[PDB]
Amino acid sequence: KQLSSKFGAISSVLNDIFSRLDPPEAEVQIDRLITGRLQSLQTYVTQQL
Amino acid sequence: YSVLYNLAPFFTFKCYGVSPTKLNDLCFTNVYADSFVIRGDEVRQIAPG
Repeated sequence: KQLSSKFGAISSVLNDIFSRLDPPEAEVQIDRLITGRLQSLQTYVTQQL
Repeated sequence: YSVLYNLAPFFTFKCYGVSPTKLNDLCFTNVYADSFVIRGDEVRQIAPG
Protein backbone atom coordinates (compact mmCIF):
# COMPACT_ATOMS: atom_id res chain seq x y z
CA LYS A 1 0.00 0.00 0.00
CA GLN A 2 2.96 2.39 0.40
CA LEU A 3 3.37 2.39 -3.39
CA SER A 4 -0.07 4.01 -3.71
CA SER A 5 1.06 7.07 -1.74
CA LYS A 6 2.23 10.19 -3.56
CA PHE A 7 4.62 11.57 -0.89
CA GLY A 8 3.78 15.11 -1.99
CA ALA A 9 4.18 14.40 -5.70
CA ILE A 10 1.52 14.94 -8.35
CA SER A 11 1.29 11.24 -9.29
CA SER A 12 2.12 7.81 -7.90
CA VAL A 13 3.39 6.48 -11.26
CA LEU A 14 6.98 7.39 -12.11
CA ASN A 15 6.40 6.81 -15.83
CA ASP A 16 3.71 9.50 -15.73
CA ILE A 17 6.21 11.86 -14.07
CA PHE A 18 8.84 11.09 -16.72
CA SER A 19 6.41 11.48 -19.65
CA ARG A 20 4.42 14.41 -18.22
CA LEU A 21 6.78 16.77 -16.39
CA ASP A 22 10.03 18.45 -17.41
CA PRO A 23 13.17 16.42 -16.51
CA PRO A 24 14.94 19.28 -14.64
CA GLU A 25 12.03 19.35 -12.17
CA ALA A 26 11.22 15.67 -12.63
CA GLU A 27 14.64 15.10 -11.06
CA VAL A 28 13.58 16.68 -7.77
CA GLN A 29 10.13 15.06 -8.03
CA ILE A 30 11.69 11.60 -8.40
CA ASP A 31 14.14 12.51 -5.62
CA ARG A 32 11.19 13.14 -3.30
CA LEU A 33 9.52 9.91 -4.44
CA ILE A 34 12.63 7.77 -3.93
CA THR A 35 13.42 9.30 -0.54
CA GLY A 36 9.84 8.73 0.64
CA ARG A 37 9.90 5.10 -0.47
CA LEU A 38 13.36 4.72 1.09
CA GLN A 39 12.06 6.07 4.41
CA SER A 40 9.17 3.59 4.21
CA LEU A 41 11.60 0.75 3.45
CA GLN A 42 13.85 1.78 6.36
CA THR A 43 10.84 1.79 8.70
CA TYR A 44 9.80 -1.66 7.46
CA VAL A 45 13.34 -3.00 7.88
CA THR A 46 13.60 -1.64 11.43
CA GLN A 47 10.25 -3.25 12.29
CA GLN A 48 11.47 -6.52 10.76
CA LEU A 49 14.70 -6.31 12.77
CA TYR B 1 1.35 21.31 -31.51
CA SER B 2 4.02 21.26 -34.25
CA VAL B 3 1.99 23.54 -36.53
CA LEU B 4 0.86 25.60 -33.51
CA TYR B 5 4.54 26.29 -32.74
CA ASN B 6 4.91 28.35 -35.93
CA LEU B 7 1.43 29.55 -36.92
CA ALA B 8 1.84 32.50 -34.54
CA PRO B 9 4.84 34.40 -33.08
CA PHE B 10 3.80 33.58 -29.52
CA PHE B 11 6.15 33.53 -26.54
CA THR B 12 8.21 30.33 -26.48
CA PHE B 13 6.53 28.52 -23.56
CA LYS B 14 7.07 30.85 -20.61
CA CYS B 15 4.90 28.69 -18.35
CA TYR B 16 5.24 25.92 -15.77
CA GLY B 17 3.70 22.47 -16.07
CA VAL B 18 3.72 20.07 -19.01
CA SER B 19 7.03 19.59 -20.83
CA PRO B 20 7.43 22.00 -23.79
CA THR B 21 8.55 19.67 -26.60
CA LYS B 22 6.76 16.56 -25.27
CA LEU B 23 3.23 17.90 -25.92
CA ASN B 24 2.85 15.57 -28.92
CA ASP B 25 3.45 12.53 -26.69
CA LEU B 26 0.86 12.89 -23.90
CA CYS B 27 -2.72 11.63 -23.87
CA PHE B 28 -4.52 14.45 -22.03
CA THR B 29 -8.27 15.10 -22.16
CA ASN B 30 -10.97 17.59 -21.14
CA VAL B 31 -9.20 20.79 -22.21
CA TYR B 32 -10.43 24.34 -21.64
CA ALA B 33 -9.73 27.16 -24.12
CA ASP B 34 -10.39 30.58 -22.58
CA SER B 35 -9.15 33.65 -24.47
CA PHE B 36 -8.96 37.26 -23.29
CA VAL B 37 -6.90 40.40 -23.90
CA ILE B 38 -5.06 42.31 -21.16
CA ARG B 39 -2.73 45.31 -20.90
CA GLY B 40 1.03 44.91 -20.60
CA ASP B 41 2.43 43.54 -17.34
CA GLU B 42 -0.75 41.67 -16.33
CA VAL B 43 0.59 38.43 -17.87
CA ARG B 44 2.66 37.77 -14.74
CA GLN B 45 -0.55 38.13 -12.72
CA ILE B 46 -1.96 35.10 -14.56
CA ALA B 47 -0.10 32.35 -12.70
CA PRO B 48 -0.97 29.58 -10.21
CA GLY B 49 -1.14 31.29 -6.82
